Amino acid sequence: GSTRNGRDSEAKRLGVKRFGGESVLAGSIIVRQRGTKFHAGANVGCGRDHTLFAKADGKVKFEVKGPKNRKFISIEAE
Amino acid sequence: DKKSARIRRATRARRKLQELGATRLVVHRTPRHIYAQVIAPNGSEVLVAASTVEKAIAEQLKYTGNKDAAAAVGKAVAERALEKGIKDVSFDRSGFQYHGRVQALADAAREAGLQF
Amino acid sequence: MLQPKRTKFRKMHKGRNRGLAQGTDVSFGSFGLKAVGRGRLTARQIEAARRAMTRAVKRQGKIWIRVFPDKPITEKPLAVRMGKGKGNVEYWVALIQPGKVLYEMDGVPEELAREAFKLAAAKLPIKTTFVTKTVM
Amino acid sequence: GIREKIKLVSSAGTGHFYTTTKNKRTKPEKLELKKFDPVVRQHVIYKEAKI
Amino acid sequence: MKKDIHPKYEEITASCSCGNVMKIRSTVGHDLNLDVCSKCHPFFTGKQGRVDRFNKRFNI
Amino acid sequence: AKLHDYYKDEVVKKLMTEFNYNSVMQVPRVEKITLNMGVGEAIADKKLLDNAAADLAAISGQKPLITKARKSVAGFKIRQGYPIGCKVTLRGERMWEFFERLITIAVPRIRDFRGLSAKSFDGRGNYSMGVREQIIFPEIDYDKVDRVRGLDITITTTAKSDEEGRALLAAFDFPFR
RNA sequence: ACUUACCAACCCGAUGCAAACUGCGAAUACCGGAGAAUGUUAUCACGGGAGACACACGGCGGGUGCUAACGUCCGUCGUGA
RNA sequence: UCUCCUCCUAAAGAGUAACGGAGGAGCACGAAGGUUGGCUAAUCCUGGUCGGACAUCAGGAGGUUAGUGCAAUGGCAUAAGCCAGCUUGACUGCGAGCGUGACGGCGCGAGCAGGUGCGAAAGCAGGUCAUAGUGAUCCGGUGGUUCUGAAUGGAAGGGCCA
RNA sequence: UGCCUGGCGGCCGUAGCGCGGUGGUCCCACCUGACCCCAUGCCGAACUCAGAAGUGAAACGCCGUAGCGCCGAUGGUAGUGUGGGGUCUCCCCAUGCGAGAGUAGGGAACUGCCAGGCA
RNA sequence: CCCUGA
RNA sequence: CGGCACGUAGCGCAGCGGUAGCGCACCGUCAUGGGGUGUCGGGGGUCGGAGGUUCAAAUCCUCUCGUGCCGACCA
Ligand SMILES: [Mg+2]
Ligand SMILES: [Mg+2]
Ligand SMILES: [Mg+2]
Ligand SMILES: [Mg+2]
Ligand SMILES: [Mg+2]
Ligand SMILES: [Mg+2]
Ligand SMILES: [Mg+2]
Ligand SMILES: [Mg+2]
Ligand SMILES: [Mg+2]
Ligand SMILES: [Mg+2]
Ligand SMILES: [Mg+2]
Ligand SMILES: [Mg+2]
Ligand SMILES: [Mg+2]
Ligand SMILES: [Mg+2]
Ligand SMILES: [Mg+2]
Ligand SMILES: [Mg+2]
Ligand SMILES: [Mg+2]
Ligand SMILES: [Mg+2]
Ligand SMILES: [Zn+2]
Repeated sequence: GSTRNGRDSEAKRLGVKRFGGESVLAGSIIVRQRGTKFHAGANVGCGRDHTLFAKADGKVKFEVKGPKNRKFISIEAE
Repeated sequence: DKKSARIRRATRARRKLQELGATRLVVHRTPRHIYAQVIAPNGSEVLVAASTVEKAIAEQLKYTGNKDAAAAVGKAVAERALEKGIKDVSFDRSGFQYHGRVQALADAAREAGLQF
Repeated sequence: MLQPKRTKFRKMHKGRNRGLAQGTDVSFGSFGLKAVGRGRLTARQIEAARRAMTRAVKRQGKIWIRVFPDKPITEKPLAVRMGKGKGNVEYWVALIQPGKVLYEMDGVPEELAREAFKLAAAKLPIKTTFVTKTVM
Repeated sequence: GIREKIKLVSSAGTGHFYTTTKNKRTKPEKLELKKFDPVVRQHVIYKEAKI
Repeated sequence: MKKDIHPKYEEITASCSCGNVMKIRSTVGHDLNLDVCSKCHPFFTGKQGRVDRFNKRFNI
Repeated sequence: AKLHDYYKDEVVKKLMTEFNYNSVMQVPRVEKITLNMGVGEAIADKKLLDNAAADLAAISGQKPLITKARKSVAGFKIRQGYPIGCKVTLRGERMWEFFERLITIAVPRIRDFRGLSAKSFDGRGNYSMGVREQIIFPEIDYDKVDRVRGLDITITTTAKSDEEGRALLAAFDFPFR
């Protein structure tokens, strides 16, 4: 008896890193994700693996917006 | 449909200018008239406006739907913007090809003093 | 012997059988055999019960089978050490929760329906009752 | 695999080279590109050369 | 229309034997002499039995 | 231009009287005429496709688009992106001049002509027909042909229904049987 | 052109099932902030010294096994150690 | 079977095991990268020369059921999908801050200096829709740099950069 | 200040579809010509330019109507944290949270800035 | 190379 | 029970992203008064069954049914 299975990949540690209402510095990663599950709002940038990073100081603010009801992340300036 | 195709073309540039927070000189064009609005970074408050349907330009203009009309509208909206003291706007063509009447308006505003 | 024509996957987890059932009303016909106990119904068991019903009624009336054995069950052969891969699929079961109308019947008088459902309940491994269609 | 390494060496004689890969069978002609040479600190033409 | 890629397309005269003279732009170059047109085709104009033949061949 | 003037002066009046319309814009127009050739043996000889392109160009007075495969097909051994046809689109003045050429010259020259089918409308008012031998067009000289070819003609019309489309073509005196 | 010992796709109405289905969606858990009381700083950093890296059973959530084993492998809690 | 990627198990943050259930990788591409401009799918029905169940054409229905260089997941209409013009940012030195590992390491990154490409401009560009496509150290090979050079001047050799 | 129209937004289906009607002084759209500025891997179809004879046919906007889409209680149910219990594969009790679907119903959007026409 | 029995 | 090798015309075998071929056999005509040999010339295959990827499967992948080969050892 022998199995054709048995392989898995090491987990990439995705998810929301800093949650809503948390105060961040400039350049802090907010989420890591595969594709724009969350989109970048004000003062948030999208790096090439679609990583949303805080472009300025302030507090993280999750919201929904737009005609497709897509989830945006903003940084409200302190 | 022409209007929906044009709005689909314009959406990318408008959303980029919204992200950058720029004061927009938006131009609208019809077969008979041509319209220009300088609009605030929040996108809801129109700072200044000038168009060929106004009598103050349409009296001097021969026909309202040509490049001379576009140049007159561009000079008009530029002088109102400089009177109100903006001096720095970004052009929003709204999906019309930057050519012909839209180019004439943008050039007229650029010579008259708006910076883009 | 009921079995899906094809499935996305050949093997499934064991899972659990909690909760009470949906599809608890007599929907198409007039009488129903409803399961009160909890368990699994093998395709062989379903087939034996259906055969007993149809032979008891002598092919008048109409019989609906309201369950389908869509979950595959594996087994290991004898003299095989524990742990070398999931075993091979042997049979298919339908998980049953209480109140689940297993079989259902129309076109026959009530006493003959009760007798047929009694024979099939004798072939089934779980506790059943006889129910009648109610207006709401 | 079949893609093999090449270098793009300077036309300014500074000795500076980038290294890339190339598919020789489909694209046998030589590669030249205008890229930045940090020795002279200007963009100049890099031409293909062997490793 | 794009320039220099389209064929030469200049007006010629086509004459049909029913006395018809017509002028059309076309690419053939020379004049045209037509056997039939829309004014003399029998379909356009409108130009398009056993017991009978038995009686005709065996009248009594 | 001849049949276009004929349209403007009498066909719109005829259709107004026939259908009790309210608008001359509601009175149907002939929108375009599209000529197509399926030259699928280009896979064996691509040069014959260039011959068919020259053929269609000479017929329509216009350089044709070389149309390629939308998706690959197993039975006909064609790949996606491979050129298998040609097409011209006629609008405006050239459309009217070609339409006059067709209905006056080329249609009476058809071998064994008994009329065109009145069932050839696509349910929306648009007409389609086929030409079996391009030699019916006088632009193609006889002894310069290499292979007998055909084409098909689609008159696309802004009419809403089959009755309206066939009424428009009958008002242009299109030889229906 | 007809008949069905017959077989049936789409759609419509009614009924179920899914770890690798989701237009819905909790309880908990986790992250951040504010506030009171309580706790021998219970927290973090740095330095000296280790041991340990063979776990067991019980409850809950599961894979596997036969929803077999005082079986086996995980998560979390408790006790023994 | 041994390294790497995707889903589930995995108990709604992260992580999580078995000779648990299913699939992939050991590349490709100077355009399949950059930017500017433009465009929207699958399938079916109707009509049409060869032409047929299926080629190219026209119209309608439909609405992403398509597509993505290659698995699966998560994304995508402002398209990240498709067509064209000009191109080399597939740049050099750095980098606030952050994520992820016991460590070795790995990833994201606004912004600053020099020089460039596309754009009328705002701008965008430090490779590709993202996640696989890999290999420490030693010992050596080639190009640049006197940084060193066993009395001194060189050189060999060593260092530093590629 | 009222009505109609155009542009840019807020919010993102109570806001979208369908069906019926209606509007052209202005505005908008179709429209009329194209050797030109510019354009089609063919075509002034589209993009563009110069215009204003016609029509609101299509489109668009507005109005009305539930055939749908959509929103949606109260009560009950399922689940579940903590403590306890049973006949322990599964449930029950005390207590805290409490859906999904369905039902009564709601429902033919609301609103800001600028400009134009009429009153 | 072969030639069914009388 | 584990692998691993093949199923292709009536028979025996090659072919393992596009064509399906070879020898014997069968058939038609010659040669012989007749048969065999021999000469001229035809035709024959769901590629074991079935389904997944793909422009397209005898071929790549998987399940399944036969046959054959090699191991089911230490206690
Ligand atoms: Mg251990
Ligand atoms: Mg343990
Ligand atoms: Mg144990
Ligand atoms: Mg998790
Ligand atoms: Mg959890
Ligand atoms: Mg652990
Ligand atoms: Mg790409
Ligand atoms: Mg673009
Ligand atoms: Mg791209
Ligand atoms: Mg990729
Ligand atoms: Mg020395
Ligand atoms: Mg010395
Ligand atoms: Mg050296
Ligand atoms: Mg026009
Ligand atoms: Mg109307
Ligand atoms: Mg509810
Ligand atoms: Mg409505
Ligand atoms: Mg013998
Ligand atoms: Zn004639």
